[PDB]
Amino acid sequence: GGLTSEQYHSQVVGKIGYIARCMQTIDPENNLKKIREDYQDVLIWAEKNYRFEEILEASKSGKCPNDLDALSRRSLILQELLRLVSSISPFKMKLDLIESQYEKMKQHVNLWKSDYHVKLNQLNQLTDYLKNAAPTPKNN
Amino acid sequence: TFGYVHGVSGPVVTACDMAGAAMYELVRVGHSELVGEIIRLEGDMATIQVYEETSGVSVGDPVLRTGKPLSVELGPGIMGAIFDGIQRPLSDISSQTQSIYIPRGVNVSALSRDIKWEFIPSKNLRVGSHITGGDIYGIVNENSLIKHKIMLPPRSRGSVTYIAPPGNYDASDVVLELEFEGVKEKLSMVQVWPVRQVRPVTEKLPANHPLLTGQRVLDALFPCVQGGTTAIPGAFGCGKTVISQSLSKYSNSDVIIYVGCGERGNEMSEVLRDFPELTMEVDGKVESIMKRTALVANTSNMPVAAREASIYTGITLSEYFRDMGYHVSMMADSTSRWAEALREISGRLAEMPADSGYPAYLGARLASFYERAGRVKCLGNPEREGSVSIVGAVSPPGGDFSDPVTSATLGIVQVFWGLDKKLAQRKHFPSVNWLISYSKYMRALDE
Amino acid sequence: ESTFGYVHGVSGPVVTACDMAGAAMYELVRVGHSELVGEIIRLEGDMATIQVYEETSGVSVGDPVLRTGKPLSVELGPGIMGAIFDGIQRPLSDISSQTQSIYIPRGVNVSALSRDIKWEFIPSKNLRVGSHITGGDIYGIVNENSLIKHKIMLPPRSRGSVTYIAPPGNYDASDVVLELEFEGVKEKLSMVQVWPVRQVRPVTEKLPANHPLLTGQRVLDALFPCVQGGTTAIPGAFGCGKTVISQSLSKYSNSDVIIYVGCGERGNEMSEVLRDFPELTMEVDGKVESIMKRTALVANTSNMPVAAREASIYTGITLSEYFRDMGYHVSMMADSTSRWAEALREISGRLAEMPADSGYPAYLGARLASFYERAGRVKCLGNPEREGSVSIVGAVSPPGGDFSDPVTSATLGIVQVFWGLDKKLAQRKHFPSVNWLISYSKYMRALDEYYDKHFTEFVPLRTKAKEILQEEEDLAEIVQLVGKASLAETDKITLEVAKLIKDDFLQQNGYTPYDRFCPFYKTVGMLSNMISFYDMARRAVETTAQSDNKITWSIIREHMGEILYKLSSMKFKDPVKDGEAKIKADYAQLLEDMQNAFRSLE
Amino acid sequence: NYLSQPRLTYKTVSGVNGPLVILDHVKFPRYAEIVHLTLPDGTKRSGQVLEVSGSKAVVQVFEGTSGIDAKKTSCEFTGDILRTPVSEDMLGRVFNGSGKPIDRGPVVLAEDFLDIMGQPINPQCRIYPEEMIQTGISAIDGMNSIARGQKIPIFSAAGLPHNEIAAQICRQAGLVNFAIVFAAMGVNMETARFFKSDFEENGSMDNVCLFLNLANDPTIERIITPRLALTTAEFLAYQCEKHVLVILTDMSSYAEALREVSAAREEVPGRRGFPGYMYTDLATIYERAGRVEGRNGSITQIPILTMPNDDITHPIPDLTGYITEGQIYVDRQLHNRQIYPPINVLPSLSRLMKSAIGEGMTRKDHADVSNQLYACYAIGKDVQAMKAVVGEEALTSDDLLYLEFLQKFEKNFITQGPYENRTVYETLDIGWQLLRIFPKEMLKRIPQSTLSEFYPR
Amino acid sequence: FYRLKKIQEKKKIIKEKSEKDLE
Amino acid sequence: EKKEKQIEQQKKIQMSNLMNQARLKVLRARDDLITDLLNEAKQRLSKVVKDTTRYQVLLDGLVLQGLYQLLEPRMIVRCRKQDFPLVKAAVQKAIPMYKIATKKDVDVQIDLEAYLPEDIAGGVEIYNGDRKIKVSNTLESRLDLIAQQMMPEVRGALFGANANRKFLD
Amino acid sequence: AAALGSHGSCSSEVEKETQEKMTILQNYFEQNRDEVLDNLLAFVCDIRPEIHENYRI
Ligand SMILES: Nc1ncnc2c1ncn2[C@@H]1O[C@H](COP(=O)(O)OP(=O)(O)O)[C@@H](O)[C@H]1O
Repeated sequence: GGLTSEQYHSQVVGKIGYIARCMQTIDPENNLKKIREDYQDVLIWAEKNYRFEEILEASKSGKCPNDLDALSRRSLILQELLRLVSSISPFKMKLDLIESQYEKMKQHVNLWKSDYHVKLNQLNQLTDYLKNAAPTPKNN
Repeated sequence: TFGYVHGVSGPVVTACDMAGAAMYELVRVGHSELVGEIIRLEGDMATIQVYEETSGVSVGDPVLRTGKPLSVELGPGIMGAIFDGIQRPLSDISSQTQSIYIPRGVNVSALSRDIKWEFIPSKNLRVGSHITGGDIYGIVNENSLIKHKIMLPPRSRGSVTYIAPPGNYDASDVVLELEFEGVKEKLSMVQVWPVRQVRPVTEKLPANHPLLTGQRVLDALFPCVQGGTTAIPGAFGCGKTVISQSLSKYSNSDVIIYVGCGERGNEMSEVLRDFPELTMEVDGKVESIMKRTALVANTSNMPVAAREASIYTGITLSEYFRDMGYHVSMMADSTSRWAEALREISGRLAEMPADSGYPAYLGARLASFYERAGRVKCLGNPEREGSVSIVGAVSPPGGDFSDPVTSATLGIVQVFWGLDKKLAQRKHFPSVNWLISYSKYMRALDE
Repeated sequence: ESTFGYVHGVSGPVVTACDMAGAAMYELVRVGHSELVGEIIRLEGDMATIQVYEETSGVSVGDPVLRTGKPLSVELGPGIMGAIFDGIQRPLSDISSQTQSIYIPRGVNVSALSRDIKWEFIPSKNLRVGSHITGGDIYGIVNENSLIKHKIMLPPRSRGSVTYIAPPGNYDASDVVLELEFEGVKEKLSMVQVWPVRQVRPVTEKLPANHPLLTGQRVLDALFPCVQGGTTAIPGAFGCGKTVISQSLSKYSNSDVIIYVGCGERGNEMSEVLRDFPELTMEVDGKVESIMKRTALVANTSNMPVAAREASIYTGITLSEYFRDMGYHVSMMADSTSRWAEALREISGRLAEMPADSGYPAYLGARLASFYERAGRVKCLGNPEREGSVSIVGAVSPPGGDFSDPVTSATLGIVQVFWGLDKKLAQRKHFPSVNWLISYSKYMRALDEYYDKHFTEFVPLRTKAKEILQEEEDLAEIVQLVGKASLAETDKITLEVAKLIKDDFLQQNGYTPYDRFCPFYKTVGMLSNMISFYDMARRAVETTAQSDNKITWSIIREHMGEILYKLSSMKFKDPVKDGEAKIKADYAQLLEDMQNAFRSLE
Repeated sequence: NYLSQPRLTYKTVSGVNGPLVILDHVKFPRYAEIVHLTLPDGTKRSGQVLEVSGSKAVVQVFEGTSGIDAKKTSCEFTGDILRTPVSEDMLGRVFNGSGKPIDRGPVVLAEDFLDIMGQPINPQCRIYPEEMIQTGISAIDGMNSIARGQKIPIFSAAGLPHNEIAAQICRQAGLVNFAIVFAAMGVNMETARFFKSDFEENGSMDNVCLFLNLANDPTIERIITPRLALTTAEFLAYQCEKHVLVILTDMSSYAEALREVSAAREEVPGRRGFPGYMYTDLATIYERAGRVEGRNGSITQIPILTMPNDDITHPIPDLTGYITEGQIYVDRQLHNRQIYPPINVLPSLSRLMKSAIGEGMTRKDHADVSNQLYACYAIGKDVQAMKAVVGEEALTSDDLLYLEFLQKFEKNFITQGPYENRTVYETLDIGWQLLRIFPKEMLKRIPQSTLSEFYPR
Repeated sequence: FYRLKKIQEKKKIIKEKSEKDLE
Repeated sequence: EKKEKQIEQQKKIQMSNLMNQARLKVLRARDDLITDLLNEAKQRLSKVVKDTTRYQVLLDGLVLQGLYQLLEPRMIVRCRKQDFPLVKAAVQKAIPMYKIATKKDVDVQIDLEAYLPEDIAGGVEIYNGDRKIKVSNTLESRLDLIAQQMMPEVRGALFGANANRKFLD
Repeated sequence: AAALGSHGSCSSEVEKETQEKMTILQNYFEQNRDEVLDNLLAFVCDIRPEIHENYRI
């Protein structure tokens, strides 16, 4: 697989900015310290108020982390934790469970193949159906 | 802006003052705005292959350029649509014109304007946020099934200068504004993509999961993978509907696209009559399958370029849904009729014949289409997987597989559900001949 | 006027040039700052169109085009034998020596014959100052090699009174070895003469051809004989044997010299020849010698420039006509006239000339006609009478293997001998893969006058062998729908004998010592035995089928299995180890064994 | 030395027609020079000048002409032909069809720039190839031996496992240091993964270079794809003395690129609409093979091609068959019966087997065994064709033994595991164990001395 | 087909040249 | 047995991909060094342009080199605002040397209506009078042109000669 | 456990060998940088104006 170099580096700086949005959204208080440490190398480039052009130059210059496979794996682990923590919306889970589930995902071979992702997809179908559900016995 | 017609001979229109024009650019010719592609440039002059009948085009008529090659409008409002091969909306042409005819030189916008869609902006985004092509900047609830992921066009990037709040917006409302290199781009829900260009990906993955048809022979003995390339010997005597309807009702693909490649007038109306009435169970509700498909129908007297383009339009739609992280299935109900349209273009371009009178590039035009299948990691940041499965029927005359469109197709597709008139005559539905048929994906599905 | 024009344009091997007013068609030109060799092919005013014999990549508009004033021409003289020349006559050995490169460098101008070598020259002694002389007069011999006494001769255009003939000594191409005067004009000459390759070297008379060209191979010399001075083709699909036959005729024949033209051929064939021909040896006067001493190559391999294939063919026949004028029995191999004709197709397609069949130019027939008609036996020009010859063997390579190919069709229109090979035989590993139905030799009526003097038994044997093979192919069309059982015993004998003729005479394994070469005395002896078996086996049935005591093919087979084994074994007899009398005595014993075995069935 | 003159760039596009852009006003156009084109949207493309005439340069554009514009297109002329940057650092790397890297490594830091067309190897300096390579496959090594420096393609019907045979040869190839250049023209991505994966699985990456042109990549790149591979192979063999094997995959997709370009150019067509020069162009690929005097280097080639509609008389196999040193054939009549590798010996030959065999290379018997196996398999096919008309009741016991030979032969000689490696000496012992099916006297291709040394053992 | 096509191209060239010759 | 083969396969995959990553890291590092040599060359050149003496000699050459590539009767030279006074002297010297070597007159104008960007290190662009053809003589373009052609000499110095390259065919 | 134990070091071996190769690169680089830099500057700054060799009159 491949892309134009401008496309490839644009996707790098995208994934950096998205990892930052996910990290801020899963944790508005910076409680998830061990998780945040495993993204510090990408988070810095979004916590610093850099223009898209400036981070793009830093990506072409190899100063930003720029392996799209590593960024996709690392981004995936983070957002699948974000889906867990967002899915349970009425019941905010404990910090020790969050860092435990993160470690289990980090240790796993491939999250798309994992039963972890299958369970969350089954929850998503069930939850998404409820969002617009009319009053009837099955829906209640 | 526009050039002027300098000469006409059949569908070939030569235009002048076209110094700014580009090869395969899409041009409207005459006071009626007839569609055509620039096939040559010769100075400040351009030669346009006009698609529709040129009768009545005059020297000195306007020749309006579109700033684009042949391209598909992509966006919400695709589900339930019927398109010709060049993305003109046959349902809306019907409802606006109140005519049994397509008027020569339709200019109806492909995605219906004025429909304020329900839009939810992607709640993570802010002014000053970074974004890249394939980022989902909001979701449009176009139908109950298919939550439409609006995404940044693959070539656009930068910082979000504005995003529209939650509300109702039509396809021409500016939902996103972004900036790169000090240049602002205003952006709509409608997205234009060149139809003969592959929508790019993070990576084409190896295909590894069954496209379950719900049909014992098809799922057990000859499995097609999600992302698979496959063919069917679609002919009347074999009962071709047994596969295509079963896939349409039941199969594990989130969206479906149909291309009428260039089908007989009445056989086209069978597709267009039937699918509205078909239904699926979803979450214990019953809903029309038109909630999850679009029919790119073309009768044999649709313009040649529309038939030749129709296959590329259907896959360009299917690739947009693939980039939304959906699994599309694409049916192509006679690749042979598309190859005839391709042969007619080559004949009109006065190009030299190759195998059985087909063009030299038939092999490449088939192969570069079937390679648009597969599973993918999409572009953009939510890491989502998706796929297109291409189910492209073939029609070898007398069943003779040495026919170059059929032979080149069987040289490319990994699965072939060899339907047979001898089984269909005995009502042995699904009528697949297990001696003829095969699948190459068995190894990859072992996981 | 200018001696040089300027390149107007380029398209593949074709160049167009401005400031060419006063050029001539087929004049040589040098194109580009690297002086690429090329030849003018069309004229269009003050502009010429040129065919370039070297890859034109990198030629620019406004590059010089030096007109030479000369047509495409070969230097003939000492230093040809054992050489390998490229298609335009440059010796690859000196190109390699001067440049140390694994590749031929484009635009190289290595002189065609090595002018630094001092050759030994003997003047003819008859000639002296004031003597009359004419074109084709042998004015001296150069001892070029241990084999080839190189008869130096006055060029065909030249004539006059001898002003000076050089004494016996050592000389090179710059030395005035001879000087004439004619019409009051002096003319200095040296042992190297230029000749235009597209022009036929004249002769006193083209003689009728009446002596066989003994090839290396049983099937060729028996059933489809070539003649010295004969025109021949070897049409065959890929992988049939056509190169191995051309090799075998070159390795093993009575041709006094061979010119071998690698026209568009796979490159390993040239390396095979240069690897094998210095090692392989003939014998003369009780001295063994390397066959390279009688051979010259003109290479132009398949990846070398397309245009140079024309020049390669014309170079090969120009050399061959020169060695013919010395009185040598030349043979010329051409590894494919179709790959030559593909050069004519390419130039036509660049010039935009109208094609005949399959894209070939309409003059293809005339090009081939004016090639093969350069063969023959000839009374040479000039004072001493000589009977030279050129025998031409064009190994046509029909696209798809199909003999309906226009080059095959035009070739078989001209040539008197057609050795049609067949992929069915090559798939069976039946080599040489000659199809003995479709092949023919028109010279047989002239060669019957030779066979009647030296091999009086042969004409009956050739006739019966051809008939037996024909009858088996007639029977086969029935067997393929009825099986082997229904045939009469005479017809079973015909079928089995034809299988013995096919498997143990027509086949010949040229990569094994016993089949590497097969003299005529071995060839006729095998026929005499196989046909004696046929006549006696047929006679034994016909003599007894009038009664219950009927002899049959199976009775013969089961009583004579050792004689059938001896018959099949005859190919293994080897002239390198076995004397002629020893092979003959073994074959005479087999004839006596057959007679006594058949007398034991009566 | 370097070209010191600064580059011209032209906007004088006098026209566009198919894959051709026609510049005008060009200062001294150079035939076959490379142009770099910038389109109005800023897309970069490349092209080669196919004709020059006065001020005009007809440039063929590799990425195609879609989007070229008569005013807003900038054509930079590099003033020189196309040169491949080469270095030994290209082993362990992957390149697209135009020679840009796709392994996420940097561009090729050249040890030199070589003309992509190569140079014609001088017939006097070409060594005749004769040292044997074992492929490990019995149907090759026993009856179609490949010499070090030979070019010998694998023909196949469409959808046969030709990729697996070519992969297995890369795994198992050796003499009785080495490197591979693998190229594929118009390969589907499902098959591109197989090839790249197999070299990674075998640990071969450190001595293989891959050129991938995928089936959707711009079809003109297929013309340069094998030329880039060869230009790398020429650097590695002829300058670095590596023992190189070049694999060229679907020369049919190369020939299709010639047919498409030929249609666009309007060349004189030969058979099936291929250009009349298809033989020369295929020779410009295939003849860049063999050993060269004074160099320990060697380019072996094993091209692969899908025979269209299985037709051996098709121009692609047919012209390849003329140029290449015999051919290795794969057949549905083996593959349908699950006989992997499905190599059919009968149409197969290797021209260099007539030298890369015998003492110092292989056992003495090899030539004789091969010829007798050919005779018995051929007669076996002929009696099978008789049985199909008249039934086995018409065959003799000898004919029935040739039919039983054809069965035992396919089941043991041709049949071999995808990772099973067999020596030539092992293959000949299998050959004799099959020849022992007949009485000694029937072995008409083998001399009495070879029978006496090997038949009873 | 190829012969008829090349003839048609030569005719178009001759027509274009014949119009240019009016200048 | 299948599970054992899967474990061995997982080992082979991991043992493999590490070597590929290492080979690529080495390649990237080599290219980054060569790239930084070119970056230092761009810096050295960006010092040289501050000396108006050597920079006049450069512009005298670069302008005339442009004229000799285009060979038209009319041309336009484009430069930065700071270059213009030196370019005027360069054009005034170059027109003589052009007419001498070409044997023909030329009209040359400097594009003071539309300068080069201030980001350009220095040197010039030249155009035909219709602006439809151009030649590049900006100092960064000269560096890239020669530096790319000299990459073999650069490699042969910065990483030494390849010991295996025994022949130069 | 045998597979995991072998993976538990080989990454450090290839990384160390990479850092060794990076040091070898850095060494040959610094030993030649200034010479190469001066040579490219010289080749770039010596302009050598030329008319194309095909020019006429
Ligand atoms: N007379 C022969 N004896 C033995 N082997 C032969 C003979 N003739 C042909 N062959 C075998 O067949 C191969 C193919 O024939 P060849 O002459 O090389 O091909 P082509 O006809 O295309 O030039 C030869 O290289 C050799 O291996």
